[PDB]
Amino acid sequence: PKGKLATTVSVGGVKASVGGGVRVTSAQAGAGVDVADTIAYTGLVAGEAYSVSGSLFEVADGRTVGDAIVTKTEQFTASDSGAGEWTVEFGRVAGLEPGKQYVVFETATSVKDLVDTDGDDVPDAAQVEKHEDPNDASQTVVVEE
Ligand SMILES: [Ca+2]
Repeated sequence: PKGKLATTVSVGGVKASVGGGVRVTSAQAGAGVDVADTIAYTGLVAGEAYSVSGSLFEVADGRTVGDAIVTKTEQFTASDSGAGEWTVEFGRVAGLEPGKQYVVFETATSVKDLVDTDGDDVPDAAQVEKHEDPNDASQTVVVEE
């Protein structure tokens, strides 16, 4: 099993655009904003449960800065095809700062062992797929100054 995650962050129901992120006003940041993330997954094991942890990180100069602003973990089930979409809802996120940018990272970890890593034909490790791209605009929230 070898899969891929793609992510698209959403704020106030606005999806980050492929080349544009999603913008929030300084006042909205101060009030708190509802953040969600849609994970497009492929090559997961059909019908299997995955523990998905998402983090929102401050990003500057192409790196995450400090500990995540928020983290959320929940369980999802993979579609019958092993490909599909899951939506993580972070709730209202506070403390995003004017003029700063934030990025969503996601990691999916199968509840069951599904990967043979030593070659004895027995599954010994979870399938783990992750999307942790600090420069991915589709995962990026930008707060106006
Ligand atoms: Ca093995």
